[PDB]
Amino acid sequence: KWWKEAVAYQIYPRSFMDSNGDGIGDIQGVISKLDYLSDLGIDVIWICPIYQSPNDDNGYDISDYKDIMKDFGTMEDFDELLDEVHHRGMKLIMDLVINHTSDEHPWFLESRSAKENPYRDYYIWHEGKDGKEPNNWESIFSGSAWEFDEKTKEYYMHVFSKKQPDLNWENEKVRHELYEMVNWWLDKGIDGFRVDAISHIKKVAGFPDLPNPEKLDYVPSFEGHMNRPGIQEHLKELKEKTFAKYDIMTVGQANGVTSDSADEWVAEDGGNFNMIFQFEHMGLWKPLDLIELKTILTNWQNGLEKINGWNALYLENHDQIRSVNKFGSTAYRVESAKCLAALYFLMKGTPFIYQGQELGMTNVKFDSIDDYDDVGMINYYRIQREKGDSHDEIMKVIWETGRDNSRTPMQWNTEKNAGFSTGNPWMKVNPNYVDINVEEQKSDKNSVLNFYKQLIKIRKQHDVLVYGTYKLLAEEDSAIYAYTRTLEGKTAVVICNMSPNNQTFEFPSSFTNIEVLIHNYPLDKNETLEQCTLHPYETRVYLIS
Ligand SMILES: OC[C@H]1O[C@H](O[C@H]2[C@H](O)[C@@H](O)[C@@H](O[C@H]3[C@H](O)[C@@H](O)[C@@H](O[C@H]4[C@H](O)[C@@H](O)[C@@H](O)O[C@@H]4CO)O[C@@H]3CO)O[C@@H]2CO)[C@H](O)[C@@H](O)[C@@H]1O
Ligand SMILES: [Ca+2]
Ligand SMILES: [Ca+2]
Ligand SMILES: [Ca+2]
Repeated sequence: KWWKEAVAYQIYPRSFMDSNGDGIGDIQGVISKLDYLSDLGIDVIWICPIYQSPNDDNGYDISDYKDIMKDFGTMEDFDELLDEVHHRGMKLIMDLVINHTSDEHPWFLESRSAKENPYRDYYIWHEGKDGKEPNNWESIFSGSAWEFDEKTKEYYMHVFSKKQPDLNWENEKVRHELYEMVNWWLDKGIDGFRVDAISHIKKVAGFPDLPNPEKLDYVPSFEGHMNRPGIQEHLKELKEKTFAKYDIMTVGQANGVTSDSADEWVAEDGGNFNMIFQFEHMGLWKPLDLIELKTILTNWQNGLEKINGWNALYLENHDQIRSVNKFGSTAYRVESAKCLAALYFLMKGTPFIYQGQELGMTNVKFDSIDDYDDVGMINYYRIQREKGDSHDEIMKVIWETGRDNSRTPMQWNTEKNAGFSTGNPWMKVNPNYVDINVEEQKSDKNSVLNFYKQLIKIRKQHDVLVYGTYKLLAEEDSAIYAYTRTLEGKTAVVICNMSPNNQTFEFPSSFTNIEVLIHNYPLDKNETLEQCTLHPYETRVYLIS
């Protein structure tokens, strides 16, 4: 329940704050900015992986689950971070990455050392077929999902990068070691987990070839490992052996789950997580099809209400482009950032703010593939360029869809590197930091940052915005996304002009009192309540008694 009322903030530590001048964010950097997060009103901090890692996938390739990444500091630094977070009235959830390890993890170093050894079946090994890979599956990061090991003459599976071999969840030995490791972290007093790639742990037994109608070199392989039948047996055991023993919050990153199939994931009785990140609204690749977005988010609002589930509300993370670009407008950056904020944040669920979302940070356009880092897009570039795609064609995909857009340094001020670092940042700062930065937004009462501050405040002050039932209004309006939250004798009306144009809208009205809780445009003195004349990306929230 505390997690129902929480507002969460997601830190990408490599890009949050560099405290010692090597261009890489670190834990002491996070500590130095906890005032910022406390003042914002954040309740829960989710920090991306901070464990020992070769950083082939920036922390998601872990070589020691119980040791801190050298780039980020030491276990003392972590203990200090957790102690400071907890003394400032906040909680911290860690990133739990147990679909795969680094290929430099001691388990894998042993697993690959000999065809027979005690760790061989900790991972997924198979001999080739027809002198090629065991099957035609493609890695999510492009290329084959199998990597050949010359020494033992077999392939190992990697859904993600070649340096992220998948763990074998069919091996009871593996599961036992993972549960011990999870509880070791929970025994330290962390407040839960965001659970990485968790819908990928069940592979179709025997790893059969997938249909290949377009005769590709490798076949996108989601039907072989994403949310496959049999996964719930493993997730139920994970919950029983770890999470259920502690008063924590869990949010599973669960691609491949739909609003109709969310029951076993988040239902109040028997769900294996408190909430999940679902992906149905994040793949609508021009004028946004607003009504399609209404349909998806409404499906999840209504769907989880019926099974007493809880939604995780978000538009940004370290795997997506920036939401102004994805859902708003760079022609109305500040206005659409605030409009999007009210839109997603005030639905029923637990809202997550990704670092820089509260500033209206936007996508970046670097010309050189060497300026980027994302293993997925570097791989994509190589494979597609050999296939004849031009540099411009590939950079368009990277610019418009690549997750590096969300990994540029946090923009603190207008000093060198936006104040993120005294050194040369591991990823270049967006040049628009001269216009978009924390320092400037603190002093502007109409900044995106202070709009998020107000959103957090009104959600905390009005129970209807936490527990109120959601209802979509004006479904057929292709520009206005409007909805209500209803609880006892209070109704909140959220009105978002999700368009770059002025629009008219009849107030969807039965009240003894009306109060405007938040608005991103000055109120027009002559304007009547009944006939809204909304500016581009104007949002208003009314509270009705
Ligand atoms: O630790 C390895 C990585 O794991 C985590 O991210 C993973 C997800 O768990 C995977 O499910 C997957 O998600 C991708 C997906 O591959 C890609 O197709 C795209 O998904 C679209 C989807 O196709 C579309 O139908 C709609 O639902 O929108 C989706 C989102 O746009 O994007 C997904 C998210 O990137 O791969 C990712 C890694 O890319 C972890 O968080 C990663 O940081 C980590 O590398
Ligand atoms: Ca550093
Ligand atoms: Ca089994
Ligand atoms: Ca007006």
